[PDB]
Amino acid sequence: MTHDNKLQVEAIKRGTVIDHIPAQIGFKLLSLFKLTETDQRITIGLNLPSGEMGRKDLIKIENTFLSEDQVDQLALYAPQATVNRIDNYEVVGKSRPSLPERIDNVLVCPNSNCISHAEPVSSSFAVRKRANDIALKCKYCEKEFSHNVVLAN
Amino acid sequence: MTHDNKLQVEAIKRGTVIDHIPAQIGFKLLSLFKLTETDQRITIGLNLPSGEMGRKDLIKIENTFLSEDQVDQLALYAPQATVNRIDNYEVVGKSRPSLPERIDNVLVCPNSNCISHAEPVSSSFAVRKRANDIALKCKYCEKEFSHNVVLAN
Amino acid sequence: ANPLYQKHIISINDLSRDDLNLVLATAAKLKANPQPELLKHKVIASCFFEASTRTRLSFETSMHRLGASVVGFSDSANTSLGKKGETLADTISVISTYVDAIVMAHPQEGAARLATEFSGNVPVLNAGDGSNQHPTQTLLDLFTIQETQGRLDNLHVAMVGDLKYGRTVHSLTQALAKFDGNRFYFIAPDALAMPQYILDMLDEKGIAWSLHSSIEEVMAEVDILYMTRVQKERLDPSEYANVKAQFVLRASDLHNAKANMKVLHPLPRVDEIATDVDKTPHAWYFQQAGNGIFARQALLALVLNRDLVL
Amino acid sequence: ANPLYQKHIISINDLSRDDLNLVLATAAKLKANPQPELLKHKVIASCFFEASTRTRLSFETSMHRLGASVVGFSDSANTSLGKKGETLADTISVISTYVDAIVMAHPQEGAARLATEFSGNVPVLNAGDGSNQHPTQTLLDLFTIQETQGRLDNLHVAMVGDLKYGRTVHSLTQALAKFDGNRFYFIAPDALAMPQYILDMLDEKGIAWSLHSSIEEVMAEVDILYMTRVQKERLDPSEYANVKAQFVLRASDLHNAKANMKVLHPLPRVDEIATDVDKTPHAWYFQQAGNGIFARQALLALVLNRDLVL
Amino acid sequence: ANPLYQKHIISINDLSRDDLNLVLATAAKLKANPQPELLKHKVIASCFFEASTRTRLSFETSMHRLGASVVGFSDSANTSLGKKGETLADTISVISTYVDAIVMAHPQEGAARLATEFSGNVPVLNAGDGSNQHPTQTLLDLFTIQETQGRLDNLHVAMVGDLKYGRTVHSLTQALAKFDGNRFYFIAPDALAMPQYILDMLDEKGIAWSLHSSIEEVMAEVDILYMTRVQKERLDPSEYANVKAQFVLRASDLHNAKANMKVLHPLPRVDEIATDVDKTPHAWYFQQAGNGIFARQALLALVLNRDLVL
Amino acid sequence: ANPLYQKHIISINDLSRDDLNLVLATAAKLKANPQPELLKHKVIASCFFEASTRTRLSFETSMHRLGASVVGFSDSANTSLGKKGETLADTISVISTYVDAIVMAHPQEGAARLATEFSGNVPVLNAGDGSNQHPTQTLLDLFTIQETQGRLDNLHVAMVGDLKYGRTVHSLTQALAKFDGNRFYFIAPDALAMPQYILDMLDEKGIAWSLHSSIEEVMAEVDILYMTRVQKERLDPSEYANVKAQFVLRASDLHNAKANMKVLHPLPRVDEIATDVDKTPHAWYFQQAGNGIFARQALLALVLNRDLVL
Ligand SMILES: O=C(O)C[C@H](NC(=O)CP(=O)(O)O)C(=O)O
Ligand SMILES: [Zn+2]
Ligand SMILES: [Zn+2]
Repeated sequence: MTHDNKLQVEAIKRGTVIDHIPAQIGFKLLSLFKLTETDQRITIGLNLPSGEMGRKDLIKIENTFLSEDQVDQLALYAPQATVNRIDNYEVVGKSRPSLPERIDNVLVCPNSNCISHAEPVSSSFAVRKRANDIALKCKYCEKEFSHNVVLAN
Repeated sequence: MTHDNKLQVEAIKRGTVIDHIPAQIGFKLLSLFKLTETDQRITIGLNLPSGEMGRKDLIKIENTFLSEDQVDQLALYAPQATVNRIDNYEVVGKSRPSLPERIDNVLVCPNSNCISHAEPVSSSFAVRKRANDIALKCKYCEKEFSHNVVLAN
Repeated sequence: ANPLYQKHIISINDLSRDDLNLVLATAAKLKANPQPELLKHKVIASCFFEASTRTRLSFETSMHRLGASVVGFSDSANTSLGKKGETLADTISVISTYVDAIVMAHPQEGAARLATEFSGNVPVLNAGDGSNQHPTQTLLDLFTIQETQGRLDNLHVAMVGDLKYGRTVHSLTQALAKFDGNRFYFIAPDALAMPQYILDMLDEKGIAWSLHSSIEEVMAEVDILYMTRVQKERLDPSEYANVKAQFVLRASDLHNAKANMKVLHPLPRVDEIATDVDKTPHAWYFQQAGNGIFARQALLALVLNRDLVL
Repeated sequence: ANPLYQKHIISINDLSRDDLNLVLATAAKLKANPQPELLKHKVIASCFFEASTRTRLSFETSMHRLGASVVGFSDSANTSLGKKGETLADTISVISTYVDAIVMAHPQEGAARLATEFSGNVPVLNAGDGSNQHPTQTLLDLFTIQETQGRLDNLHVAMVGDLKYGRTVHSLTQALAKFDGNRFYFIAPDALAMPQYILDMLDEKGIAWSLHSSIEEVMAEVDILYMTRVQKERLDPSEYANVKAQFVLRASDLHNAKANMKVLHPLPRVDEIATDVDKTPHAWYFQQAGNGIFARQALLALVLNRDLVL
Repeated sequence: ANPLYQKHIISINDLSRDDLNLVLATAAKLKANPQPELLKHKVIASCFFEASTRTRLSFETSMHRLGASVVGFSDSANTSLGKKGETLADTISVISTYVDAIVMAHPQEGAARLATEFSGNVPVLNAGDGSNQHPTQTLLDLFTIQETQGRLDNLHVAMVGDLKYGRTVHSLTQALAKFDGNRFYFIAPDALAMPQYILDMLDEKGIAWSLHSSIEEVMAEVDILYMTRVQKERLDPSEYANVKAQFVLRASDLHNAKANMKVLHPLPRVDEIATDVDKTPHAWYFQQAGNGIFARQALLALVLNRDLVL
Repeated sequence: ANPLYQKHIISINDLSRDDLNLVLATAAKLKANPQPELLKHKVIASCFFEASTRTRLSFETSMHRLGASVVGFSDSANTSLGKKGETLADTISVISTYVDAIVMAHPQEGAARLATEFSGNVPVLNAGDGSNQHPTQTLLDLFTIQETQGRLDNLHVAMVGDLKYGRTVHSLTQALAKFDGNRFYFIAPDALAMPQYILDMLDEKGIAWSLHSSIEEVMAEVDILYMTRVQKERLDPSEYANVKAQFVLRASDLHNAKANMKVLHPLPRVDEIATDVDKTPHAWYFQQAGNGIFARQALLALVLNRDLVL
């Protein structure tokens, strides 16, 4: 770990340090994944300068480790974020976000007639990477849309 | 406050620092008042022990200076929160959230028939201190409501 | 020029004791020597989003009695201005670039207020917004009161009926607390009792008021008996039957009413005031309605007219 | 006297380049010094067989702004002129012997045309006939265009939205091909693409036009951006979702728009134009609506008035 | 001859402690060992003049699970009965000549009973007569409690929601009021208070009841939490939101409850119970719902079979 | 344990080549040797939130021809469920406690499946969920073909009509797309074209398909002519008449067809098939309709009987 905190962002003992989150996205992450709802000491750096990305974001979530899965879901938002396993002052394993078969709860359905919109039903979408984009198909209407569309609204 | 634990720098150049924010409230301030919209380095501290309380949220928005207005908006969520102006790495001014007299667009009218809802208008409530709690009267339906309800809306 | 000139009449809380008085002096003048072409060439929009024939017909007569032209709709049935996402703001925006002033009744609170945020320079006028304001009725009441009692001060006003849900009765109260020395008697079913905020307001004014259970109690002390209908629907057909008998005004009840006592009712009455009352000199509802006219062009004139020449 | 005097304004195809121009000069004059009693004593019939409040309210305001009297109906609900075999012809026949001119919107094509075959000497005016003509909107568009751009020639016009089913957009096109040097950019869902007859027409005119897939493409070359709503109903809620995102105008899209570029929309907008756009100087819908007025009395004046004195 | 033979179940106040037990007792056996051919060759008219799909389906399934045939209707569109003025007395007299039992829901109070006057030897069952009664529902309520708690005597029953206009709770209190040592907690907003008569009826038979401000106060001593739904209409939509939040069950509120504690709700629920309460083992309104099938079966079994060889 | 035991049939894309055969195979036996007491003592809830009388009656007859009882509804007038806001999730949770199988048609996509999440151990059958799925229909479509043509493999299938918005054909293509060497002919107007995804799906699994301008082009090579109905609304009423006539089957067009050639139509038909085509031996939509009873029977038989001793 280079950890050049001459002034910017901490470093901890145990935990997970989601890094190289691109621009504004980080907030989205915390929001979508509710990484703020824990007793734990999260510590966020926003718009943290990095000439290699211009400005990036960092979420350090002390004494907390994300599963291969919890990591996977970040593929749509921060595809190139290196999740880090930290349990004794230094890196014990980095992680590259890999596209996952499904994306539950976080998304919404582009098709308004989807019964999903009114009932206590957590969204669920199968992911299919088809050239120049990613297709997402609702567990419900079974209607397939471009992730660009699923993300816009 | 500023992170200067066992031995670690983490001080801002210039800007505002909101400290003493009750725990689990920082994020609200963050989203609610969209303190995220900026392009400046923002550093957040989630659940940070202080003498005044063994947990607290701390936000430092570099090179941003909260208008006495913004400062007063924090009154319904983090009154004990203090807002310190940094400049040249040192506190050039402390100030606390005084209860405003009007809260804009961050609250929602409980009255389900209120014209406000469906329409392109930004919320606004005449804030007034009374007996048991703060009463918030909607500008549109002119309905007074206990802020207990309004926040829980 | 005039205080109320170019203003938006939305809520009576906005309207000062003086404003009411001003309206009230004008109304009295237009009742005296009516000026038929004061609004000549003005075009007013009568946008009755929620129909209110009694009121629509009234305001429009007013518009015509000052020589003004009228365009508008009634009931949001014809009003194809109900697409999927057709916002009231977008409607008001366009209407503004057609008319001189807009008179509107909407089935929701503050729609008239919102209306003004999109009306540009065009004054908007609330002919009712949900369970909130209805300024115009209040002004029509006050005039009838002043015209009958001779004042708007020290009156012993008796409000009867649906105190809890009654739009008008709330505003009437608001207005009279703006004056000095009025005493209120609130007679109503506990199921339909006056809101505590109103009462709470009245205490800060140092206003003496009282809750009663039957008109008889205050038959004698009253000068103005305001009646309202008991909306049965917000009651059990049975409890409304025990409650009914209790709050209807028969003329036999009038034998105590002092000479000047007048019984008002925004109308329509149905079960609440019997035909017997109709014939007694104490009966004033219908008169009250006719005065809806002068209080209405008084407002219209001041609003759309700089100088108040009469 | 005047060319358009006593004429029936039904279809814009009937209306020559000059006619439009004439209307257009008058409208500009009545906008300058309005003449309030030009139609004094005329009685116009506002027969809104298919209600169109936006339009009904507009035309009627117009009628009133020139001091004309109005009688008519809206929505064929009240209109008991819906017996078993109550023919529109029989209705028009009778109405003619009451009024001076008839303004009408019908839910079927050519009903306004038929109307004239039974109107006798009374000029009829189409406020819309089904999926066909709506002359008045077109004239209101052209004026707003001319008034903003300074001309009706050589413009790079951008039509956006429901090109296939959009009544207005078809007529607008028709009108501008009557002028010289206009370039059209047609941006629309293939599911809702401009009819080939229109395009076929435009080629005979030697008119250059182009099909685009996203506003961005022509953001910069445009002077006039005409927008229309995508009637979802004629689409699958899903395809309309892929299609939606594609054709809505946000103000961020405006950063390229040259200074003079104006975004028009017959209104109502809903999903297609965001509130952001509302505040930018490039935004013109609401203005466009206000001008519905002058283009409208301009027409009315010429039609029902021999000499064009202004 | 069993007690409930050929009798019409019209009111809860008609059945004795003994009859309530016998009905809850038979249901226990049916839920255990079924009798699918018991009512074979029977035809129960299922008449719902008040559309109550939920109540109906249960009754009708109960019917088919006993081998009986069904004919009937719902609402009064699927019904061509009593249009211009045919009487209910007439309808019954006609229908009670072909069927074996009549199950009817009517919007007016006392319908059920009036039907017993014209049905001759045919048993009438009341699915509901407006604000009056609905025994079949109470019966199942009692069977769900007896079954969960193991006793109908000595209970702590909390009744939350709209106590004044809730026909179901008024019934539950009277049934429970026939068994020793029940104590009651009424948790309702000022405007939806358990009507006095009932309150009087409890006091008179030495039965403990108390008023609380929040369900929180009693979670501990509670065995059964019968919650009802406040129809927002019975309150102004603004009044609703203030007290609303005091009366809505969430899984957090559940922490201090006895093991056996069960939450009941007649259904439908809408806001008063969080979905998170479903995963909690105290939630029992759906299991409550199913027991409706045995309570109803038991009844039908008792009213149509001279001897219940069970 | 047979494969389809206690499973919910929700999508066609859920069933394998194997499951399609097993369903078409059981139906063959039922149509031959019946099992009227197979489902005796069963209660299938038939819930049609989307009124689909045709689909319904078939399901319900299928039910009664297996000895099962039925309770249910249609539209949402005959239904008092989910008025102000009760959820479908709640309705199911209630209903899935008394019935044995739930057959439901809903106007929204994905309803069927959401119901499987709350039905617990009770099987849900999809009669239709809007533009999404409708397997039961496809099943019978497959049974009519297999039965007429003697094979589901190696066919020439022509699909005429509204290909884009037709939920039935989208399904038929995917089922047929699970069997070797099917070739497809899509004959549809520009505006009603077989949506690309499907087209992609065919291409990907090496399956031959081609676009034709008229059914005439292929009468010869055709085995099955599945025709659909173009709802004129999806086109302007004028656009409709131009291409319409290119897509309507008449007995004259039938001349060059193979012996075995059968014409299919889900129904209802309106213009696309001449009545003169009924007397022609290729017409099979009514016989198609009856096979709906076995396809549906087979299903119900498989989902409710652990072993099909047939
Ligand atoms: O000069 C001051 O404002 C006091 C100063 N202390 C601080 O500013 C502490 P803080 O970083 O919490 O605002 C000191 O004396 O060191
Ligand atoms: Zn969906
Ligand atoms: Zn409000």
